[PDB]
Amino acid sequence: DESDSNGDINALTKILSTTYNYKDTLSNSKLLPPKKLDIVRL
Amino acid sequence: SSLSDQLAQVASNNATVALDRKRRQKLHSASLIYNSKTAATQDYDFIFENASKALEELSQIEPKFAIFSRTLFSESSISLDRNVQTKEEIKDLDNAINAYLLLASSKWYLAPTLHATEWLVRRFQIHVKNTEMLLLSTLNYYQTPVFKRILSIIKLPPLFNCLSNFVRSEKPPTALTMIKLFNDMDFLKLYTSYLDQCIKHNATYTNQLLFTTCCFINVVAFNSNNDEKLNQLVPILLEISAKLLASKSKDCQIAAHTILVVFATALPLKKTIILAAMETILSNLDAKEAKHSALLTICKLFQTLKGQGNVDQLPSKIFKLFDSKFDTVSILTFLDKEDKPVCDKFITSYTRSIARYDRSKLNIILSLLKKIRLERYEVRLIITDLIYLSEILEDKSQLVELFEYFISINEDLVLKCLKSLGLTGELFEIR
RNA sequence: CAUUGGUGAGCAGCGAAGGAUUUGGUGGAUUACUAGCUAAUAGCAAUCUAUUUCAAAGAAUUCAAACUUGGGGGAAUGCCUUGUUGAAUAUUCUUCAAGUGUAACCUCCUCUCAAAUCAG
Repeated sequence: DESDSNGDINALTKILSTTYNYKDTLSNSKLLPPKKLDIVRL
Repeated sequence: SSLSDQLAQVASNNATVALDRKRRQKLHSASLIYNSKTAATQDYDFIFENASKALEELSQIEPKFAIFSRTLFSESSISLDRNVQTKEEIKDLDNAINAYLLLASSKWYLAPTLHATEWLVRRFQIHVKNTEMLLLSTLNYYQTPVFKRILSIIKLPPLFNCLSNFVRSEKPPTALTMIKLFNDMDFLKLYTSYLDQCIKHNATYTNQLLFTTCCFINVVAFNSNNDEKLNQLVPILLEISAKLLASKSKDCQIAAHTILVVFATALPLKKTIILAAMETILSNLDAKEAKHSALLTICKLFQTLKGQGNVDQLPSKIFKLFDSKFDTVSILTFLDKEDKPVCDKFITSYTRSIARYDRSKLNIILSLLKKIRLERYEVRLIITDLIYLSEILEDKSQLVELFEYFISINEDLVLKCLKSLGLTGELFEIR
């Protein structure tokens, strides 16, 4: 039965489905996220 | 395994099939109103007559409960016990019971509902035989002592395991137990399977739905640190939000709106996921009462993000969907509100999408840009695209008033980006 | 005063985006690893059923057969054994006695202790 062959209401679901990491870690946002420091002792 | 655990498993297989008569006076004697000494001595017919006596008033309140008189509350539907049926028949019994439960979930403050479902408890052991739907349909009533009675009767599944201390308790189950109940992950997969079931069946009423958002929202409140637990919490909430927006219902729309608001404000998603959120929000923004919430959702949504392309222009489908479901003068009214909430990161992104596809209403942009004190890079980034529409779009008096406003406010900012792009006297040679 | 006691505060000291504890569940080893099932040289493992059945092969203590019982008594009523009596057709069965006969069946033992308490 299940086949793929104005805005559609499947639009959130598909872009969820093509994502596993939903945090934008590919950003290099050049802002600092709060509460969590990526910090390494050297 | 041990023998004793392998045999106490057979208790779970036959917890309702009363074999000794003491098992009957255990299995029949628990019900939703009657005390167990008077609940022990109830004939089946006597309970079914009270069942119809509440069911007729319920069916007269709304006709959708009339069909359970044809099947569940039939006069022929007394003698049949569940365990005598095949599992393929038992599946249809459970289908009827479940569809009745989300139906009566609205009507549960009525003593008609309490007197109707008590027979179903007693005729079909739905405190034990199908207790996941019994609890999920009636989860929001945690303050009401009808539910508190129901807690002392339900064989508790592992999924509802916060209330293992609250069965046969005096004081009602607290609000924090609802969060700790919902703070599990697989419980949330059950609550999707409840709410998605209610969506296609269109049995979604307001009070339980407000309890849904208050629990899901408090889950992301509790997961403000556990960002990896949050990253496995996006699939359960954003699916409920998306499938929520496919409803005709407007309370469900503002429910999914609250979900998206608190989720983006607690965890920064990618920009494209927020574009998906915008498509699903605007693609079902039809009725009036959801528009005031849904505008503030995108106001929060574009503020929740930061990155490369932070205030970039929207796609042409997304922008035309937005300018179909809102006018220009909708946002021209909204920015002149005295609440005036901070949609700062949205306007400077949306004016560019006007400035590339439409370009027809930049007097509207002048009105827009005088309204809000924006961010520093934002005004500069608008002015660069307006330099682009100076160069490639044919120069017009609307843009002349735009840049005259931009010389009235932050002329030197224009001078700096003009030293970046183009020349100063060439911009006087524009118009 | 030793506290060599811990609480309790603390500090030096240790010290990389925690430390310390407690426990549930499951998996892995705890002998040195050649596959599962069946009717098994083979077939199965999606199946052995409308070849599984014919066939062959296949019957001694002429009835050896508690190696097994807490110990004494006895062992009435049973049984066993021969002695002995009748009947039927060389053998069972009726009848009867003798048995420091007897894992049936009756009783006695196989409980009362420098353990403790308690008067003197």
